[PDB]
Formats: sequence, C-alpha cells, structure tokens
Amino acid sequence: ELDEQQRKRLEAFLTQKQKVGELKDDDFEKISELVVFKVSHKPSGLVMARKLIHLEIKPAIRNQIIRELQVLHECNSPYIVGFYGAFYSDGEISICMEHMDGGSLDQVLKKAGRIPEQILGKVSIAVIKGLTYLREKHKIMHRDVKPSNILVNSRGEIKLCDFGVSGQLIDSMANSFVGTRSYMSPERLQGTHYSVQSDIWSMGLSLVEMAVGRYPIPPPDAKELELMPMAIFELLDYIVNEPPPKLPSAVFSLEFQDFVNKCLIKNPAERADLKQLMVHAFIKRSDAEEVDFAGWLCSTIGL
Amino acid sequence: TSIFLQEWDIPFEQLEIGELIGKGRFGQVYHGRWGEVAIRLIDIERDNEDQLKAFKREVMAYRQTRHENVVLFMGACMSPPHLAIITSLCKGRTLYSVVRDAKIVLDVNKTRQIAQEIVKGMGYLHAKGILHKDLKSKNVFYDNGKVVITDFGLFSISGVLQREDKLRIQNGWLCHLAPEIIRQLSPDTEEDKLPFSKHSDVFALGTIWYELHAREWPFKTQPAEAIIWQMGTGMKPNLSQIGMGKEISDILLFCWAFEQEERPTFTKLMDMLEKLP
Ligand SMILES: Cc1c(=O)n(C)c(Nc2ccc(I)cc2F)c2c(=O)n(C3CC3)c(=O)n(-c3cccc(NC(=O)CCOCCOCCNC(=O)CCC4=[N+]5C(=Cc6ccc(-c7ccc[nH]7)n6[B-]5(F)F)C=C4)c3)c12
Ligand SMILES: Nc1ncnc2c1ncn2[C@@H]1O[C@H](COP(=O)(O)OP(=O)(O)NP(=O)(O)O)[C@@H](O)[C@H]1O
Ligand SMILES: Nc1ncnc2c1ncn2[C@@H]1O[C@H](COP(=O)(O)OP(=O)(O)NP(=O)(O)O)[C@@H](O)[C@H]1O
Repeated sequence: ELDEQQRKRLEAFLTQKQKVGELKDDDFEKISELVVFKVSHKPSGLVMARKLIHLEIKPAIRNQIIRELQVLHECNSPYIVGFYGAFYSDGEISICMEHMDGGSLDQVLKKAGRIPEQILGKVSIAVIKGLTYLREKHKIMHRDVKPSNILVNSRGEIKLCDFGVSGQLIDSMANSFVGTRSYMSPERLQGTHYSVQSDIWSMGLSLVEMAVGRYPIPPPDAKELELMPMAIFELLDYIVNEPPPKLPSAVFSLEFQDFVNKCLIKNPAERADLKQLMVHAFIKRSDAEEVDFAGWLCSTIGL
Repeated sequence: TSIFLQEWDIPFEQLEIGELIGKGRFGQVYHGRWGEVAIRLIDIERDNEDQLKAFKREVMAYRQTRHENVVLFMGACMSPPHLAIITSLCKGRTLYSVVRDAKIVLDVNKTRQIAQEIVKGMGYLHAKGILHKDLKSKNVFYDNGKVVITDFGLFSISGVLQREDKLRIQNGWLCHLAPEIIRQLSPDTEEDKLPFSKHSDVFALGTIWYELHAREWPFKTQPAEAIIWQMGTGMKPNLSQIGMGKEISDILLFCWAFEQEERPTFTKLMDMLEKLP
C-alpha cells in the first residue's frame, strides 16, 4: 500500500499547489473545450482543468458548499486526480483540478475499438485501490463510477474523479441528465440501503463495456458478437430483473470473466467487496505483469 | 400567420414591460402594466409553421376560460419570431415557497382547503377540455386564502427538454409524472407527444397533496434514475411516517393509483376531500 516512484510524483504535486495560493475568474485563460475546460493559469505556469457547475442559490449555501469541497485538499493519492481549489464566480462554482492529457477511458474507447484484457487488468487495480483509499481514509464512497470519470495520461497513471464529497452540492444541483447507458446498481435503483458495493458493480459494468466495445445492456444477439430504440424505464427494469451481463466465454481468460461476474452479482452482500477483489487471481496475475501503459496509450491515441 | 392583440376582448391601448419577475425554463416572465399584469415572452424559430399553428390552437382555447381559481388569460400577440402571453399578475407567493417557509402553519384543515381550490380550478379546465400537463406547486399561487392555478397547457408548446443522447430532467418533475408517462421517457421524447390525460393531471395533484403534508416533494433523497424505476413499477410513499391518519393517506392511494382508470375525476376528488375531519 505504498511505492516510492509514486512517492516522488505526489511530493512533486504538493509543491505545485504552494505556487497557486488563491483563485478567481480573471486568473484563467481558456485553451480548449473538453462542462469542463482545459485552461491556462497565468499566476502559475500550471495547465489545469476547470469544471464549471451552474448553481443559483443564496450565499449561506454557496459557502457551505465551498467548505465541503475543501476536503479534497486533504485527500491525495496516485489513484485520485489532484485538487487545487474551489471558488465561486458569476453564478457558477468552479473546481480546478489536475489536467490529464489522455482523457477519460470512454473517449479512448471511442477511438480504439476495444481495450485489450492486459490493460484492463491494470486499471482495475487503479480503481480497486482508488476506492479502497477513500473508504478507509475518508469514509466516503464514490457514488458515480463510470468510464467518463476514469482518467489517463502519457505518464501512465490512472485515477478516479468526480466523486461524492459534498452532500449539499448534491442537493444544490438543480437538474440531472439521464440517457441510454446507466451504471447504477440494482440496489440503488430500488431505493434500498447501499455502500461501496454500488461502486464495485459500476466498475464491473464499466469493465465489460470497455472489453467488448459496446455498452452491454441489452445484450447483443449472436449476429453482432460474431462480427466483433428503447425507453429509459425498460433499460432500468432490465438491469433489476434480468440476469446481469457477462463476458464472452471464448476470448477472455477465466480469471477475468470471473472477476466481472463477481462484481456483477445482484445481491450486494454476495458481491465481492473491496479487498476480496484485492486478492482475486485476476488482479494478482495483472499486478505482476509488465505492461507499458503509456506506450499503448500514446500509440493508439496519437500523442 | 399572425395574432394581433386587438383580437381580444380585453381592451388594450398600451402595454408596458417592467423588471424580470423570476428565472424560468420557458421564455421570460416580466412585470407589466395595462392595472398590473404578467408578460411571458417566448422565442420560436422564424419559419416553423407547424409548431406555430399548433400554438394558435392552444390560445384560442384559453380565450374562453374564466374561473376564479384559474389565472386570467388576458391576451397573446404572435408576430414571429417573438411571441407573448399575457395573464394577470399574481400578488403573493407560490405554493412552493409557502410550503417551504418554516414561519407558516399548514394545519390539516387548511391543507384540505388549499387542495379543494386547486381541484375546483382543475375541474373547470377539464370541463372545457383543457389538460394542464404541468400541475405543480410552483405553478399554483396562494395569498391569504385565494388560490390560483397558472401555466396550464404551456408544456405542449414548451420545449423544456430540448445534450446528446441525454434527457435533461429537472428536480421535481418526475415525481408529478404518472407511470404511463414515466415508462415512456426517452432521450427522444417530445412534450407534444407525451400521453398526457385527465388522469395524468390527477396524478400530479396527488403529488401536491403529498407535498402539502410532508412539506417536501416525494423521492427527495433518491437519484433520478432511481425515481424512474421505482415509479414505473408502482412504488409510492405514504404519510404514516409523520403521523397522518388513514383518510389523509387514502387520498394518495386513489390519486397515485397505477392503472389510470382507477384514478378519480376532479369532481369525485372534490367529494372525497369534503369528508375529512
Ligand atoms: C457529489 C459531487 C461532488 O461532490 N463533487 C465535488 C463533484 N465534482 C468533483 C469532485 C471531485 C473531483 I477530483 C473533481 C470534481 F469536479 C461532482 C461532480 O463533478 N459531478 C459531475 C460532473 C457533473 C457529479 O455528478 N457529482 C455528483 C456525484 C455523485 C452523486 C451525485 N448525485 C446523487 O447521488 C443524487 C442522489 O442523491 C443522493 C443523496 O445522498 C446524500 C448523502 N446521504 C447519505 O449518504 C446517507 C446514508 C446513510 N448512512 C447512515 C448511517 C451511517 C453510519 C455510518 C455511515 C457512513 C458511511 C460512510 C461514512 N459513514 N452512515 B451513512 F452511510 F452516512 C444511514 C443512512 C452528483 C459530484
Ligand atoms: N480532468 C479532466 N481532464 C480532461 N478531460 C476531462 C477531465 N474531467 C473531465 N474531462 C472530460 O470532460 C467531459 C465531461 O466530463 P464530466 O464533467 O465528468 O461529464 P460526463 O463525463 O459527460 N458525465 P459526469 O462526470 O457525471 O458529468 C468528458 O469528455 C471527460 O472525459
Ligand atoms: N402570473 C404570475 N404572477 C406572478 N409571478 C408569476 C406568474 N407566472 C409566473 N410567475 C413567476 O415567474 C417566474 C417564471 O415562471 P415559470 O417560468 O412558470 O417558472 P416556474 O413555473 O416557477 N419553474 P419552471 O416551469 O420549472 O421553470 C417564477 O418566479 C414564477 O413564480
């Protein structure tokens, strides 16, 4: 639960935050769109990413908000993207974080066809150890694990982002987006009590989407797997009542197939918990593997 | 192809526009003068003749409405791309803002009354063949016992749904939607083609009745995807957790009934609300 090559990069990040101090709108110059923007801080030669959530509420709440997003200063990990500061401007709270030049895994999967099993083995450790950090050292669960919020870079780190720290920002956001891909656990959909087991399922279903190259609900028939119009409620009712999705028997090792099957168990008590997955054959095998992640990244993305 | 303001029976010499009354998803709502009035300006595409003739179909209906629990439709001038709808201005606060003010007593006799006013108003709009399609406490006004419904029929022509493959859902909307509707929300759904009915409007009254006693919306804790599944399959709260008797809680079971035909008319509901203690 500790490396030293990893210990240099975090000590290198803790020094880059001494450089910024405090923040305000005129400090930042828009570079590119990513809602989030890749922006150029001028008081510090550090390219950040800024997320801008629109909120319209009275001042006693926006200060209660920023106080709760101060927690991300304290949390620091090689499997969690770096938090700098959180300030309010122009009817929008802005969170500036570490920028990551490879993007989310859902856009690298968008450009690649499918992600080969060996790479998916590393990321699971990232995710596995990522979430285990916040449950053990902060008593928070992520609440929104999905491909769009797993970030990669040309240096080869993988970290999580976009997680549920501020219970009042949860309440203050006015409207939510729902689409054809849901990553919500069947126990959350049904309104019953939930723990980090929901994030494990959200990881399982993310892993089979990335290994197949298609969101796996509803499951494809034999015609679409050989070559490799629905309403929200029937997708969600499929997720609760139909047997969970599963990797194709032929092309993936039996350790991997089981690894997702154990994440995609419906009963959250029988589902694998955080460190049952730490000792699973599939991640013991990938741990002691040498994959050049940065190499596969820069080669298929083009950077 | 146009609607002039002299086409109305309200005598109109001059119209003044004041400050903005509030933010809203559908056009803007200004203060006005005519007496004092509420001007809702909305924008359309220059040449979308199919949605504009559909809008004239609406307002001709409202020209016939007058009822003391329904906001007074006064006029509506349509010279594209700019349109306005002019109703009288409501003194006082929204039922939404009254429900959420700690300083305000909401006893079980008074909530039984505020619900009866909405029901009367809603019987009247049904009587005339007008579905509301967006009944909610932010579209009911309350001021010392007078209760006015606003924004009826707007949702048809509204466009409050408009990202890619991702339907924008605002907090509070889904828990007013009867299941026949919830089961059909897609990222392709359009407001003009959702199956509203007199039954879906009664459902939405149920959500106000819950809200009157709970002093918050139902499904307040849960995420949106959770709400869609729970409500599509029939799962509804009750009011026993805050000590409301059988009869206050029997209202909800009738209004929120899963099969539409089991939900009352507004006339029947008016009778059921008279029989409370
Ligand atoms: C929250 C959220 C956020 O903060 N930031 C800061 C965001 N930005 C951001 C963050 C990091 C970084 I690097 C960079 C960033 F840009 C985001 C954000 O960017 N985006 C995306 C881009 C737009 C978000 O989408 N969201 C967001 C995320 C997750 C969820 C949501 N929405 C919902 O979930 C809606 C449904 O409503 C949930 C209501 O739940 C409130 C919490 N109530 C509980 O848990 C009660 C549980 C309970 N417990 C009991 C007893 C005990 C005993 C012990 C414990 C316990 C457990 C653990 C400790 N003790 N318990 B017990 F469990 F408390 C009894 C009951 C929205 C963002
Ligand atoms: N730190 C970051 N660096 C680079 N790209 C990012 C970063 N954070 C988010 N993005 C990208 O910005 C886009 C939107 O991200 P995000 O704000 O998380 O919304 P989303 O991915 O569509 N779903 P959600 O995270 O729940 O809002 C995606 O294309 C992400 O890959
Ligand atoms: N007749 C009226 N008299 C006074 N205020 C009004 C009237 N009609 C609307 N308003 C206010 O004008 C603003 C915009 O109205 P509207 O667009 O219906 O918002 P809303 O119905 O409250 N919320 P939403 O429909 O979810 O966007 C709100 O502050 C309303 O309370």
